[PDB]
Amino acid sequence: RHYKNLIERQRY
Repeated sequence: RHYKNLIERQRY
């Protein structure tokens, strides 16, 4: 269901 990592990390 995709990897939200993309944001999950940019917000870190």
